[PDB]
Amino acid sequence: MYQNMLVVIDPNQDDQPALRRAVYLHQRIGGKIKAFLPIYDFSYEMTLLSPDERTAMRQGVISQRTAWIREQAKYYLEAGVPIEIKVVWHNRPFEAIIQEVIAGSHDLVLKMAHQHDRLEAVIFTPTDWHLLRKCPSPVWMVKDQPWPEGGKALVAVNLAPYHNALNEKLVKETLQLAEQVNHTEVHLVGAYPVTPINIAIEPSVYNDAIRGQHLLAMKALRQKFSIDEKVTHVEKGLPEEVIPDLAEHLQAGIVVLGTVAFLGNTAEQVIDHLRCDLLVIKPDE
Amino acid sequence: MYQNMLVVIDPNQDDQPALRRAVYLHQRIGGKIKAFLPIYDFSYEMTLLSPDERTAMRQGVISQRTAWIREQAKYYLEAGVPIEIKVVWHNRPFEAIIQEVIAGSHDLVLKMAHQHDRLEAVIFTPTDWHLLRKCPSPVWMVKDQPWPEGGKALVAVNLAPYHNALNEKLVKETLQLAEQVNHTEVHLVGAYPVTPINIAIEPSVYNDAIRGQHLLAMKALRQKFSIDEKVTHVEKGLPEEVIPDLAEHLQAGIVVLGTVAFLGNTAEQVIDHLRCDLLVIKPDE
Ligand SMILES: OC[C@H]1O[C@H](O)[C@H](O)[C@@H](O)[C@@H]1O
Ligand SMILES: OC[C@H]1O[C@H](O)[C@H](O)[C@@H](O)[C@@H]1O
Ligand SMILES: OC[C@H]1O[C@H](O)[C@H](O)[C@@H](O)[C@@H]1O
Ligand SMILES: [Zn+2]
Ligand SMILES: [Zn+2]
Repeated sequence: MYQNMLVVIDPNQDDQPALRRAVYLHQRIGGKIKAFLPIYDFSYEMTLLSPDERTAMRQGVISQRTAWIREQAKYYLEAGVPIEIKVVWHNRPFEAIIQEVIAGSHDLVLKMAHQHDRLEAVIFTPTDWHLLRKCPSPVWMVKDQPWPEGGKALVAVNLAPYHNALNEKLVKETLQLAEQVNHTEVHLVGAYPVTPINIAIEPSVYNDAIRGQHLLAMKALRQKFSIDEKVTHVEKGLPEEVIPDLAEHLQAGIVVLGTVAFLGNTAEQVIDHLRCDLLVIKPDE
Repeated sequence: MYQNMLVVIDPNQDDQPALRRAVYLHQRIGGKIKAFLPIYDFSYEMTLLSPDERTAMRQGVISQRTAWIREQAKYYLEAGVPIEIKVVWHNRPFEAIIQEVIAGSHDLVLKMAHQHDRLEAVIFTPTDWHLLRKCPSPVWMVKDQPWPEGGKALVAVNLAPYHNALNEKLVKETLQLAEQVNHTEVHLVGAYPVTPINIAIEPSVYNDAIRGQHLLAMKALRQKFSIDEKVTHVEKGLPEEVIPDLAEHLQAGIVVLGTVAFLGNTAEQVIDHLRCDLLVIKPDE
């Protein structure tokens, strides 16, 4: 399922929700965990310091963070969770992270994103954005607030040629995971656009007809996988509207998106409006 | 100076601060203005509509927006400001925009960014980010709040090999513009990092010494251009700290940044914290 998870350690605080998520997963689906932290002190480049001194600072930071990470993780290690700690020196974390993924062939990246308030959107940093856009493996952004009780997984699917295969991957992988992880109920959503009242003046047959195709496309899919109709949703509106309203209404613990350095308009507009975890999945091909 | 400006029309509202900025500029530095608006209605792809109907909708939206833009801009046209209106059909605005730039060899892109409240950061959309990262020409993000009275231009410069040339371009271009535009006073800032109290335990000689180099580097530069020392700043801290504190303290109307799809850490971290216009300049080479 995901046997090789990379958790990106957040240097700015002791608690590591991304690691906590990784352990939660491990104990249910197996798989190894690399707890990975790239750091730097720019003062590492400022003929102002000795060569020896540059080294002692660089080596001293590696050792200290490693022990700190091990302190955070002690219970998980003593519990016998297979966690490898890698702190590395690198000035560009997202590049560091993506090179680690490729080197260690990681099949999942987990990284914390902060939500300051329950009313608001999860804050995605620039690093987060570079990951989401560019990281080859799937990327799971782990909101630092509690998982809603009985929270659902919501998968956005595209309903309007080979987009068929991408949709299939997305639903396949989400289902195999939700089923080995506490049987989280999985829902599907497709939003269809209704023509702005503005564009109109250039026919509400449009409405029923488009609603028609999408329902057909949803069913075909639902059924390639024996999904219940009741967990499948076909909605009028902008994706960035529909998906987070439906997330709130469903108490979705996570939203799962598949991609088109650019995720496609749906994903770009949506991601900035999420109030729960995000999982981004790119076509492996 | 900038003889070929592209203003990205914001479809979501009537008032166009980016165009208003473009006119403001024109009447002081000359140059032509293309008022550019890419649009689409996804319903344009949904065998659900006639070929004729797809066209009538597509052609009808082009014509209507064109007249709307002309309505917004009437006073500027009647005033005799040289404004070409281009509305085009394209599903990816940032791609549309960047292709227009290359096609029309635009030397400046202006586009509005919204600040919801004076206390907060200007909201950069995903499109804004793609532009800032990828658009070949300079990109001027025009905050939709008033320009501070006597507002200054603040230029971030790098102070720690060929970074010399990039710095030079940045200061040259900002100065030639501020001087033909109302003589906006230009300031320079370089921030130097102080080693976290945390990294320490692995010498406040560091402090004075690093402060030293940067002052030397600042002066060399200031003086390649006969800049007053009093408008030049060398500060301890994170760039994302120093630059917006100094912006607030200075009443800087705009912050000018030069780049390293990635602007370099300084620019990435800073941009998300700005409370004023932004101008991004990439090495032409
Ligand atoms: O949204 C404001 C954010 O800005 C700062 O980085 C704060 O330290 C963080 O707690 C907060 O959520
Ligand atoms: O979508 C592009 C994103 O790039 C940046 O990293 C910003 O953190 C965010 O405001 C923006 O939305
Ligand atoms: O920050 C919240 C923003 O969200 C919405 O897009 C609002 O319409 C805009 O007025 C506001 O500034
Ligand atoms: Zn917070
Ligand atoms: Zn607002």
